[PDB]
Amino acid sequence: TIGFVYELGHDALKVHSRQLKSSVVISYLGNI
Amino acid sequence: FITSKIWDGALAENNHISSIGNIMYTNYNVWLILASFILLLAMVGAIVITIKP
Repeated sequence: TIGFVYELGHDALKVHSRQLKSSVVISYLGNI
Repeated sequence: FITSKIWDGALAENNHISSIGNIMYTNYNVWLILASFILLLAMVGAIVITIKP
């Protein structure tokens, strides 16, 4: 059963084969 | 080749699968454990060398 857990945990059958946080935030500071 | 019957030996015959089952988990279960670890090595090994991690 542990070897089957290894099979499932690593997904050698590609269980997850098929599959809007933005890295940019902008801040306004105003006039110099 | 000559063959005859026995009666005390034929009280409750086991099929060959039964006779194997009577000893392979009890008297010789070290072999079964050894085989299990060999099967476990094969599954982990064959997987590790073939599939993209």
